[PDB]
Amino acid sequence: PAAKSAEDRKAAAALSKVDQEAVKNAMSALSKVKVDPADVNLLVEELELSKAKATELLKAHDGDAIKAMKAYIQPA
Amino acid sequence: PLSTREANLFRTVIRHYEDKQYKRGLKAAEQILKKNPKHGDTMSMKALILNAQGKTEEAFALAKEALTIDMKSYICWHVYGILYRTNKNFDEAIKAYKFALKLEPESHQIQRDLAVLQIQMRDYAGYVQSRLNMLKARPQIRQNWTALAIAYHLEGNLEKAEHILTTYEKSLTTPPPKTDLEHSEALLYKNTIIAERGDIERALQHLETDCKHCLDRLAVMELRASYLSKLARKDEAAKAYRALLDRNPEHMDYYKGLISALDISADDEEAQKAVYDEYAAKYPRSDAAKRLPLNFLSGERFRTTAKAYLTLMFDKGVPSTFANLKHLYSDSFKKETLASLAEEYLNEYVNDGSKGKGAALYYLAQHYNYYMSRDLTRALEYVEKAIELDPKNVDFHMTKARIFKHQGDLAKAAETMDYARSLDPKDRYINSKAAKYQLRNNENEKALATMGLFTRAETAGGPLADLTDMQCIWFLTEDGEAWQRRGNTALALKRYHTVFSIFDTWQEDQFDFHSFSLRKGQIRAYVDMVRWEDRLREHPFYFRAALDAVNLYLSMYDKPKDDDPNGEKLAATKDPLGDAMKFLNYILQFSPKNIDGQIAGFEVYIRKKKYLLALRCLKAASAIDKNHPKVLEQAAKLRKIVSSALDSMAPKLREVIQAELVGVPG
Amino acid sequence: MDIRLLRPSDIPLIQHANLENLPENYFLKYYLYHALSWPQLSFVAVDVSRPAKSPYDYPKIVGYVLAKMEEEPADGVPHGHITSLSVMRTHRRLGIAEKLMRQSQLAMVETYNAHYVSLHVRVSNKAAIHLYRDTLGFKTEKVEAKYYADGEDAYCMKLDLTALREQIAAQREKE
Repeated sequence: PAAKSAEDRKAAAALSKVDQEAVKNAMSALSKVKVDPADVNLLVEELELSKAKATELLKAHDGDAIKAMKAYIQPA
Repeated sequence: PLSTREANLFRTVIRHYEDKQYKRGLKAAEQILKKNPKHGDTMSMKALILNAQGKTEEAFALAKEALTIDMKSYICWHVYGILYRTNKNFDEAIKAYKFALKLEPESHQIQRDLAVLQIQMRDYAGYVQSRLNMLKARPQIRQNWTALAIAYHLEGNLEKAEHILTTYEKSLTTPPPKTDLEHSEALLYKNTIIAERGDIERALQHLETDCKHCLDRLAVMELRASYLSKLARKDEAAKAYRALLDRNPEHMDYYKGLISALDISADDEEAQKAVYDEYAAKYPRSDAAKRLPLNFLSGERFRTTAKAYLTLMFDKGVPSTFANLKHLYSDSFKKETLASLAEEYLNEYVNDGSKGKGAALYYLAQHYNYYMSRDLTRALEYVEKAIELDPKNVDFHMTKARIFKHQGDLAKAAETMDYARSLDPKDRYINSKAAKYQLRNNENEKALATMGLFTRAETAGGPLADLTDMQCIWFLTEDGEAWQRRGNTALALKRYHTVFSIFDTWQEDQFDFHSFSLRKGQIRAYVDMVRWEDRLREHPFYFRAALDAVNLYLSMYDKPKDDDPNGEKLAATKDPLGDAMKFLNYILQFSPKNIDGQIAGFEVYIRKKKYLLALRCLKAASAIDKNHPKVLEQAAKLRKIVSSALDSMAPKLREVIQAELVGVPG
Repeated sequence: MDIRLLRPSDIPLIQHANLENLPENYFLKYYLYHALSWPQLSFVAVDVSRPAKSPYDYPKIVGYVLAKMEEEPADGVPHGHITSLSVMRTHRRLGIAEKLMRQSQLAMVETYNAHYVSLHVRVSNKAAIHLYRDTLGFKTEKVEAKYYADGEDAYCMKLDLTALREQIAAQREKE
């Protein structure tokens, strides 16, 4: 935080430290198949993924663990 | 809770904090804690002030303690988050920030801070939502529109990002003056977005109509040339590259651009040279305009031109001439011709430094040192003759040292390079080289002392400390590899980890800029940085040290205030394979095309008994180089392991293994 | 060699070039701050004929100019400053420092209306002083005693860009 030398290196820290109607309208304008718990536990251990990513991966392939694992190890 | 005398005391705790009066505020908060000792809000704020005075450790525990007392207090979680955000644990911070906002939404300061962490962890959906809310609260400021456009853009929603930008523009009653830099930058950002959707027709249209007079002149001129060429409007694109050519005669691609627009076939050698000569005549100081024609010229046409080029450079004494032409040595004819021409010039020479005859000899010296035409004995002779003519030339002796290196005599190479340093002690480049050569000869303590001639003097902890501070990755890596070669596992690991830590810093460096770039309005640069950051550790600077670490841990596995200054804890690890993962994960995720990474990943995972990840590594390595010697051995090694231990492991693993294993030839 | 506008991905190798050739070094974060505030002002010399050792090799940086404008003008008068300028020893005497400066000066005027450009120099340099004075036309403005931790005095040198401005304004209006 604002170290003395160079003055600027201190400054680098320092720099780093009504027609509404169209707008309002513009802004208002601006705005599952049950899964097996064990499959999720198998993938977490063997792919070393978080429970979230393991579940998500299974969900991407309709709970087919063998399909999901085969897909994941395919290279670009 | 606390009711009213205490109520005003809490308020003077907030006031003293916003006035940076820490002491009056602790004593003030303490008056509340004597009345309400389990008042979380007061306690966290006390936890807060300690952190603002480098008691991070106690501070965190106090905040953790405060949050347990009142888990439904929005101050405790915010504080908990603020501590986290200071301490770079962005993941618990994002989570903790999330609960404070969950207790008290609408708070503009908290939402601002939430959006930053969110873009920092590339939660695009979060960032989009965040900016939209923010835009809703303060829609008179252009920044909030651009910010939401940025959010949409990074999410992949280009159409909506363009919409947000265009919507703002339609609200402007008066056209801003061409001196307005914010507007200029906003237009080009929209323009690049039009192009990224692949609508080159429209982006060019928008360029000529709305961007014609933007202040970033190079950007406008290059986009124009790029777009015209892709649209095959060749005459006009030719003309566009000429405007650009006049600005910077030294940029290879502009000539390329021009020549394509003229419809000149690479076979027509003479027609291409005409183009280059026109600008060589027009811009006598362009090196490019003289040098580039040697790429496609051949036979006598090459010789004649190469002589004329060599004569310019040698007479001027330019030392980078060889280095500037050696790419051509893949073609044997051009290789031999250049050596013959140098020799021809030497004899033909008529009459201080290394200007002239010495300079030609140096080309030949380097010629026979280069691996495509290597003859180390003749090279030595030429360099000895150059040094004969000019004994104080740094670049000559430096090349000599490099020749010794190639003979394999590292000691002589370091001694000569170090001598080379002694001729220009004011010049750091040769100093770094000397240090480097000394490290290559495993002379560590000497090399650090060499570097010491240029590190800030009264740095505490000597040279090594300054170089670490100044993020000097080259030295750290080389020193580690040197220490490793000597069996010094402790310091080797310490160095590689330091390079790992330097990259964590670089990744965190972008934190203040998510906000900062909105003030400058310089948005394209901002998206460039995020995207560069998105591929940060693909840089060889990471890769080298990281593969070393992993390799050193692999070795360690088969042969069983600074908290660790000699890296002694590292060598004594009980889980080497575990300590390797943080290096490996980045290698595999950002550098997948490197077989070396995959082979090393495979070795780490089989040892880890994780046979599924091993195969993924194997399949990767095999896809890059089918017949690589290592992958065939490891492939054969896995199937032995699989056929043996398949009864103990679950059936789905056996099945997926066996299925995707036959693919792979071992 | 090959001259082009600074790119954020160049920053690690720019920094490395700086570490090799110059005693004044900075955190990576400090290059970012230049790159994101004034992306139009910094240029690099690139060794393009370098063979690639790997599928992910970045451009090998053999020269650079890092420039910025002072956000707080002397008299409400915008002016550029050269934060750092260097060329690898292996690539000297090709005109590079001169080229980098001319690319930068031109962008400072065009994008930011720079009235002049300035720089500081430790007192014992020569090669650079001939570059700034004899080649670029910088005049010396004053002496900074003990510019920093290191005791050497510094020269503040300045180049009037008035001449470039009329040449530019005459040609921008005429087109």
